[PDB]
Amino acid sequence: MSLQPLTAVNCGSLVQPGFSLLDLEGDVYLFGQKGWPKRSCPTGIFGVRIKKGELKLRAISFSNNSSYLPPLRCPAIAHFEAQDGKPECYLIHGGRTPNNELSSSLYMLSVDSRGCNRKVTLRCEEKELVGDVPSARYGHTLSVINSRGKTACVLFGGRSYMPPTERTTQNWNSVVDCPPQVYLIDLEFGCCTAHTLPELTDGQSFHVALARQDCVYFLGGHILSSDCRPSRLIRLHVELLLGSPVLTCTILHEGLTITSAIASPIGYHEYIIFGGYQSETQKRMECTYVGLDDVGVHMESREPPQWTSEISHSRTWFGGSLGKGTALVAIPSEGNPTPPEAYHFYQVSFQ
Amino acid sequence: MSLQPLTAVNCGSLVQPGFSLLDLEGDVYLFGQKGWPKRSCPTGIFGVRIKKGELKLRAISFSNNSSYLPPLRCPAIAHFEAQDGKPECYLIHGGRTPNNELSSSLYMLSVDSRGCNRKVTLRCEEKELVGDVPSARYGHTLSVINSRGKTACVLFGGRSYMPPTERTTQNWNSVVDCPPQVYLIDLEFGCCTAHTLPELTDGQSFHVALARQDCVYFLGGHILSSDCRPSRLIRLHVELLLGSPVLTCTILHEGLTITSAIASPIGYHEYIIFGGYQSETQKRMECTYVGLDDVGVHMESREPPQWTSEISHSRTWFGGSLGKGTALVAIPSEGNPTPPEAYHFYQVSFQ
Amino acid sequence: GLHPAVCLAIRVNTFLSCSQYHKMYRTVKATSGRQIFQPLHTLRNAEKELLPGFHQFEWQPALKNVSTSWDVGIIDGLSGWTVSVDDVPADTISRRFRYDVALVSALKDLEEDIMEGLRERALDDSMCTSGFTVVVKESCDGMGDVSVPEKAVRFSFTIMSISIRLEGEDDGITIFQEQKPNSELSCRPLCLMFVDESDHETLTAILGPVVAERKAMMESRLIISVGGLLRSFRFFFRGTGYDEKMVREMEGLEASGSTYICTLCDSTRAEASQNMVLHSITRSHDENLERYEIWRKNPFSESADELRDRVKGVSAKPFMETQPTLDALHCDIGNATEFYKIFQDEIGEVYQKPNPSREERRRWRSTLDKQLRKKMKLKPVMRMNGNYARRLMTREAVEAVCELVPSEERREALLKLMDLYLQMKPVWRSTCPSRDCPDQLCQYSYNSQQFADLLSSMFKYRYDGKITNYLHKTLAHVPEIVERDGSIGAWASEGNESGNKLFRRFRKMNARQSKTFELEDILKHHWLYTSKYLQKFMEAHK
Amino acid sequence: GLHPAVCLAIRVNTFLSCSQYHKMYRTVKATSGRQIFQPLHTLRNAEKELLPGFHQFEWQPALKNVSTSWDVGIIDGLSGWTVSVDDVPADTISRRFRYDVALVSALKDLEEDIMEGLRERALDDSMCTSGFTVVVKESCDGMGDVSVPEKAVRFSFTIMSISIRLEGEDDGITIFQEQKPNSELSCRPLCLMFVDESDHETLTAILGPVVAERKAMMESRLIISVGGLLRSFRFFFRGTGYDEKMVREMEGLEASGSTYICTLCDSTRAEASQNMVLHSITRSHDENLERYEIWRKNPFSESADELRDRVKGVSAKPFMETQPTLDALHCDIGNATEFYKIFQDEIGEVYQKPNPSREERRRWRSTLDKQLRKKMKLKPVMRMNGNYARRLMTREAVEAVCELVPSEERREALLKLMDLYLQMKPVWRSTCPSRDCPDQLCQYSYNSQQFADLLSSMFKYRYDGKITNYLHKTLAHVPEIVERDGSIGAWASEGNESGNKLFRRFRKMNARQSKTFELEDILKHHWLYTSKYLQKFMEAHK
DNA sequence: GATCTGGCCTGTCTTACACAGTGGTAGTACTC
DNA sequence: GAGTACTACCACTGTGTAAGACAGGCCAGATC
DNA sequence: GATCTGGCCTGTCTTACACAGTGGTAGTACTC
DNA sequence: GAGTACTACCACTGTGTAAGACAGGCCAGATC
Ligand SMILES: [Ca+2]
Ligand SMILES: [Ca+2]
Ligand SMILES: [Ca+2]
Ligand SMILES: [Ca+2]
Ligand SMILES: [Zn+2]
Ligand SMILES: [Zn+2]
Repeated sequence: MSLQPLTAVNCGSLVQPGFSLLDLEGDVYLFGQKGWPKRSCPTGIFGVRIKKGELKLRAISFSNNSSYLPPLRCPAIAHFEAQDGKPECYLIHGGRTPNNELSSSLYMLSVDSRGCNRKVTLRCEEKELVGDVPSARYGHTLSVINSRGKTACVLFGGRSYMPPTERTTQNWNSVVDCPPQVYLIDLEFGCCTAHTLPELTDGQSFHVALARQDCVYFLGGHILSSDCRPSRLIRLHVELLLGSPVLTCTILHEGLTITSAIASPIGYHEYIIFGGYQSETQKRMECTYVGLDDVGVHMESREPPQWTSEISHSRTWFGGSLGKGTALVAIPSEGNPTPPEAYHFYQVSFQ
Repeated sequence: MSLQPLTAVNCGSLVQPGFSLLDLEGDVYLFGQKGWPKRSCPTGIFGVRIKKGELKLRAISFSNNSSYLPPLRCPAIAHFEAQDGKPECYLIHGGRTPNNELSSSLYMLSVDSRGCNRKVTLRCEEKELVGDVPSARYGHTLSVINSRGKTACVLFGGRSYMPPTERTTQNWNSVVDCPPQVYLIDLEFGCCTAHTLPELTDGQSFHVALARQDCVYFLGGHILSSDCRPSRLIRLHVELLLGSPVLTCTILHEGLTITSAIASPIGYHEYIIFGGYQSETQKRMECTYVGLDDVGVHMESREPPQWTSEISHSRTWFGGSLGKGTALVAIPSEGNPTPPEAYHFYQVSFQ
Repeated sequence: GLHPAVCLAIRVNTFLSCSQYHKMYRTVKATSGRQIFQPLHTLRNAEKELLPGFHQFEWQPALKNVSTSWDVGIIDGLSGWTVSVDDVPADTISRRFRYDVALVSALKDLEEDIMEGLRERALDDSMCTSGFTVVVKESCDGMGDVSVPEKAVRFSFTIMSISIRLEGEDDGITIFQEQKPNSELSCRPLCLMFVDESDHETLTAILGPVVAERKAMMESRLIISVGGLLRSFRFFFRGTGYDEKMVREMEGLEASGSTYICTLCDSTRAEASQNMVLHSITRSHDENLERYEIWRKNPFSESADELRDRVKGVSAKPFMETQPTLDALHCDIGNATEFYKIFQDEIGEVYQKPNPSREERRRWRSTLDKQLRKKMKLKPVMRMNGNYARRLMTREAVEAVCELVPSEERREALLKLMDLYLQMKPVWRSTCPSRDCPDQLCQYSYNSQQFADLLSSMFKYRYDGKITNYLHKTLAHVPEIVERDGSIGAWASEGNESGNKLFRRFRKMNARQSKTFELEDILKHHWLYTSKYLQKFMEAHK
Repeated sequence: GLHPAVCLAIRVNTFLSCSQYHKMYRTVKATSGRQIFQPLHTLRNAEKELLPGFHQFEWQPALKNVSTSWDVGIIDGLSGWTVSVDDVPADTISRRFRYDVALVSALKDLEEDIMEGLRERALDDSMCTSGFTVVVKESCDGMGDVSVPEKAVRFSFTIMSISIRLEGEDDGITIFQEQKPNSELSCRPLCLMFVDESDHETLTAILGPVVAERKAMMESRLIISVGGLLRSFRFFFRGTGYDEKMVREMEGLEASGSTYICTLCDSTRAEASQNMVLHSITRSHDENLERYEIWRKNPFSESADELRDRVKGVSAKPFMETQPTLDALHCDIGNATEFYKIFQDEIGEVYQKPNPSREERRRWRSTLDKQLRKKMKLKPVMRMNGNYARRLMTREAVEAVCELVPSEERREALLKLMDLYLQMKPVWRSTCPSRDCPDQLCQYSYNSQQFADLLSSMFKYRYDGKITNYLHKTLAHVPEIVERDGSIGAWASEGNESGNKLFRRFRKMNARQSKTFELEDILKHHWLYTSKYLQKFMEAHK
């Protein structure tokens, strides 16, 4: 639990508040960026190298059978874990394009080959969805669950634009929460099912959802109809029965009033929540350890590091987990002239 | 001949284009600062310390019997050399006040006592003038001569303001050359005599005058009536017969078209001319050795150091001799914002 | 006594505050009063006939996802950006008119001129109220240094021509056409933002509604009470007031010294040194869409570079239909900065000394600028502007430069070059070439042919594999563009960029000054500044 | 029809360029014409009656080293600086009129009001043409941020009062006195420079002629054709529009937190904490001259410090006579920044905690500014300006601050303090105290007595040896100054600093823009801007 | 090797420096 | 009697400086 | 220990960005 | 016939940048 300020040496114009960090095979990959892909990097995915307090970025390449891939802005991000057939993927759906559309396609992003000279190639299979498909949305969440012993993928939450009939050119950037249904995406085949829940009365967005071995705990979101931040916690339990996936749910008594968090994983099924925002003006400044078992979730305050004055007086902030209890955080920077390095960076670490 | 750029660490604002360097007892003293004397230094005279490529300034103090002393701007400066009674003075007359008046008083500036802790005290005796006094002027010159075996002091050249009857408030900053007389100042008593010369047909200013053992060689001045820079070197030969100091003069064939030079002494009677300006647009960039004997003056180009681009593209420049073949030169500096260090400094050295 | 409209225009057109104008009004009113000027509050009431949001109109069929209110004025440009803190922030300050309302405003302002266009063509007016066709030039540009620059983007449009196709058996009777299409005084602002050109994220967030509405207007017909009668208009949009940088940014091309150089062709950069003149127009907005889908899905499983070359440089999703054309002004500036460089490299000799230093390049620039100052009386410029480019592409500046190059075939060569250039510049600078320089229009292919071939011959040391983009366009594409559309220079960005000059004046003397209001004020004052109706009060028979 | 003078003033007073005014002239002339406004060249011809260099005058006896030409206009201020390269450079850009010409201009402009004052006091007019006395307030200040600041100095004067002493058995019949002496519109510029206040070398080179002329005019009498008759004027100059930094710089004193604090007394800083109220005025320009003589010759051969003390802080040679007085506005700003600090050190506790940190001071500043924002709705300021200082010295801002200091003895103490201050502020802020607030003028000694003694008692922790200069002046010197010179606030430099605001305007919109000309233009427009004759055309019976 | 001292430094205090001038709103003179 | 015009209300940038005197702290450094 | 190679660097090339708009002067339309 | 007004002449700031593609150079560094 120490934070040390890094400095990003060259290339800092290629990072924007909503971005994604993917931990693939020990190597960390930044995903999503400001702009369309420049031709310095016609793929749009970058490799992150931390060294000596420096953040360096390397241009990753694709394979020949891979589909190219727009830079989604706040997409939903699923660590598909190493199993049959091909480990060990990373589902992306669907986020927001660099031209502000909303994505209505699912991408499976895996590792493919190495080396030669510490070169890695990834690949993207655009996975086609037949349903009952979910609507284009963002800030929602995707998780993977195993039941006897088939594997499926649950998708819930998020914001979207108003329906195309009521969407107006004075409503155009207005958002509303999407209807509170859950989606079971099986990933081969591409069959989606939508399930409605008596307990899930209203949609939410920018929440964290943690799954383990067929139970999913949805922690504190942000509800936009009532602009309340519920502190309750939802636990839903699925089981994939031939061939209708029955799905039960419960409201648990107390969870956590956060939004837009950083969940670094440290243990087997144990994470640490680095904090987005508690109230509309006041960002959550304390760290929280969240272990979860089959009794349920357990939860303890750890004491946070000494936030610098700079990361304490910022208005907004964001970042994400380099994994294994380490994360990257970012602060907008104010200077005249513009630095033009737009964001100061810190590296946080557990123990 | 080497030039090495210095940097003046602190107290950058206390130097202005026309200033004087007096070499007293091995220590060098800057004299004539911008402004009236601040209370950092209520005397107005500074000690120069060169070390480590740094220029440092130290506040000198006076004695109790000393007169205080306005910061003259382009005064005429005479190294009175060590003899009877009290060595080894420095005559100043008269320069231009910080409030732009012209000085009509003569100051004798000597060393007085040391230490304790590398502390030196100077003194100023305001010397009263009885004559035939010279008029307030500046840019003129003063030299010391010895004849059988009495010591007197010859004063010649310079600019002044137009006479007080034709001086108009649209002529106020206009200058004209004062009449080309020479003044014999004996230094006790304060007896001044004026002498007119058939060969000295027009006054001149900003020239260098070099004396040795009752002969004085005036090198290239600037004449402001005809806006020419004569290259004719003047040589005048005095002798103090009581009661009338008879005084002869010759025009010598060729001297040197310079103005406002830096004459460092290196030898017994040998100097080096570091150059002011050749023509109104084009500063003299080459150095010149000037040895002088009793046959006359001899004169040879040495090759100059490699002037940096910075000291080559300046419009104006000034400076003065730190003595013993070493001198200080100054260049106005251009930047945005203002540095506010107004002048870049170099140290020049012979051999 | 003066009409309140006239004095409104006096106050807008001479750059006066409310409080300055009032000081003068009370002053001229107590000496010799008899009131001459109107008071302020009756100009505030006088103008509401001229701002957008005043006349009643309606569309048939209704507009797709556009509201039916017809009286909306100045909105803020965020367009309902929900301002939660967890989403991307709503930092932008932007203001705008709702596009169609400002359209109907500009038409009701040209109602005098459409009516007298009708009477002058001796066409009847109770009939022919159904088939009018307006051609609208849209135009957008970023703008720096409005004291960080806090740059500004300023999306405007201009009504170019209005013709009539009713009732049948014909194709169109032009009724109005713009005599001075490159003036400020005909470039009407629609939307302002404090945005950088480059961050495609904010520009698309603010401009998303606008393009949606444009896309919504291409099907319906407008219905306006014009001349007492309800009449039907339809619209054709020609997006041409974009400098090239922006056309590439908004057509999914890569910018801008790419391997794909033309906006209109598929030729690579080196391939457009060999063949300088033989290229057909191929690119279209809807094919950029199809090729971007080639890029996303990769249906043949090719590598990065085989894909890039399969798709001829469409790696971004096109986001705005743009007319595939050129910009007269920026063509001028490119050719002038090219010729300035060629002269600089010919004073020093670089066909003998094939690789020169940077410091001899500086020597040669300084001597060129001194020479051009001694004769031709020009000063040096930080950056090429329009006046310099016009003065630089003269016979006698070349002739005063040729006195420094020694070999008189390089001399007679580049004199042949410049005079060729002058023999073909008016075809792309003309407001209408087919009428105002027709022989140059037909001699264009031959003239450009010899220009290309003389570059191939006597400059091969420079143009072996690299050409500037404008030179490419000017040599391979001009005849076909001007045959398809009718004119060049008529569609330039000049009027828009020229309007930025005005934008600067308003920001100083008419600021609120606050961000929440500064655009609402610049926007109102700029819109008055352009209405024809107040410009006729301005000329008043001269 | 309008008179050409009136419209000239319309064009100066509303900030219009020639080409803007012309656009409006031509516009209002082709709608509804009948010409209303005059054209430009007839205004260019109309003003030369109003600029300096038009009326014929003469001095008796002739002016010492001042030329006899009476028709000289705008000169450049270098005054014939021979531009050799070996002398100190002639870098300065400066412009100016010629002092006496602008004087005679300002009197021929007040011709109407001198005559009407003559008729209104029922004094005859062909008699009494010899005994006039004018009192002239001159005034100088530096000025920054005219986009390095490229600071500006702006030496101006104002005609305060004109009275009559002819023919004998009397002292003087005031005929005019300035009703609004602190306004801009009565502050006539005389000389402008691009100079810093601080470098005494350029300021004395440009201002040397000016002081020579002032020194030359105190002996002679002026002779002017006013109301048909030649009449004789005498002048008394009162140099009072100098802030304190400038007075010290210009009187040879050391600046400004010295050991010698007062400009009017000899008391040391520590000695002006023990005795706060008992000091007589001693310093004069001529005594500064003879004390500087003491300093330079050192006739008793004493040390540095013993000599400085012998001469009471005169170490520089005085170069300009200055009236020994104070500046009402800057006194306000000093006392407001003092009370702002005192509040800051009472919210936090200091008389308990005798040494606090800077970061506690910062906490206290933030809380004070928040408190003054909650009630009193003020924002915080970088620097104290006149409006803030005026609003800050109110009963109810103290009252809203006292809600944060806990002990109701400190509370009632500083309430007694503030109300004392308000009981004595009007004697030094008044344009004429002896008529407008006479009982405070009588009660001033007593009121200030108790103010000093309450500071002695309840603030000893702050004012043990350190006091601010204005507090000293306001506590020890006000009764004697206002008894000798009749009034305070009437002579402040506020009106001058207020005209710096105008200077800024003209630089932005009436610039050449070039240095050789920019001053000739600011200077012409500022001089027009002030002449009374165009201001009556401005009010015209309101 | 001890002094100490003259000189550098650091902080603190005091004196000036930017922030008007422009839309819109509305009470209010004030009057057809 | 209201309706006009005028004039005074409010929002608001930006929320630090730039030189200098003097107290005091103190330390190079050189002598004693 | 040799390769070599993927990646960092450096320079070069290309595409935009500021520079109007204001006084005075004078020819010149142009007209009482 | 000239004398008016209008409109077009001139002087002039300031004399660099800001991102990005691509060629080429080349080197860390890691494997072979
Ligand atoms: Ca542009
Ligand atoms: Ca001031
Ligand atoms: Ca001041
Ligand atoms: Ca552009
Ligand atoms: Zn092409
Ligand atoms: Zn006093």
